Amino acid sequence: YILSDTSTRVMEIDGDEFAEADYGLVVDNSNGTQELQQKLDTLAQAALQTQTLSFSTITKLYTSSSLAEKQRLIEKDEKQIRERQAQAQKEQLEAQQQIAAMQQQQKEAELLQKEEANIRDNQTKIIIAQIQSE
Amino acid sequence: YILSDTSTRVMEIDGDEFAEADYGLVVDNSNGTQELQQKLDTLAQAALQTQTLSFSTITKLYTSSSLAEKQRLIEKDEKQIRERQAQAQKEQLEAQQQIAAMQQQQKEAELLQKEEANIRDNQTKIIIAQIQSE
Amino acid sequence: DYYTYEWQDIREVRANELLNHYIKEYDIPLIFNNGFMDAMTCGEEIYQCD
Ligand SMILES: [Mg+2]
Repeated sequence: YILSDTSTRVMEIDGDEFAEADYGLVVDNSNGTQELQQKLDTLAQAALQTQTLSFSTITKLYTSSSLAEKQRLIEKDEKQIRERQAQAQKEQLEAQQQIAAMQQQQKEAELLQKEEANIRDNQTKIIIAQIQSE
Repeated sequence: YILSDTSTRVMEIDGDEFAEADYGLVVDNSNGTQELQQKLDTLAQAALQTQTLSFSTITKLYTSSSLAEKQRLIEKDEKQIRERQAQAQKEQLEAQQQIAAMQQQQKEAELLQKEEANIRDNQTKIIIAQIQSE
Repeated sequence: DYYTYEWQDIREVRANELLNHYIKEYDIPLIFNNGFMDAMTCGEEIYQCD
């Protein structure tokens, strides 16, 4: 109840006997981590405006209590939107190109129509030359 | 009368014989949960303006009394606007495509008319030369 | 979303979810506050974690 799905399965990947300061994790109340916490929420507030982080994400940042989860949410929400803007640029590029394709397909259809329109005048001129000659 | 429809239903689950602090819930008056109530109510106001949160839901946030209820309400209405803004973009995207669809078929209707028009002048022209030959 | 996470990150979330809960449950900042009064009176400040 106090841990997540992924947090409870850590007990299986081995060595949890060994202290956390052997695996690179220390308990730190010092001016480094309050400066990193005050930076990481100011950065999120500057990312809330300019439509870079959703209102779903920032409330997860306020209820995280760990500087690495709230770091990964800034990273995850930037990659999602920058993927969405890059495909929105792509779909708007091909849409004007298929518009450029459908206008091109009809004007050569106009172009092929006037050449088949002309020859049937020309061959029927051969017919009206042919009938009275008998 | 003091509880909701959902809140009277957790008694049916086999857990309310035990303390609440065994399921991750504690009472807290600290600098932690007091900062969260500010950070939710300030984020509510920045969501009220810029048209992201409605006036009906803001009245629910002021009379909410739970920091996780008003977390689930700001995420509720933000998901409601992002689906409306996505579908209105897609409705506007298909609208320009279907106008371009009906303008395409009408100029092909100008195209298909003038090929069947001119041949009708041609086939009647062969009737002229065939009558005079008798 | 746990593909962008790291192994040192998942170990760090689990460590904080243990520590953020039990600090708020037992009210540990008061246990450390009684221990300061023995620090100024004995010169000793001892705790057992069991
Ligand atoms: Mg009532």
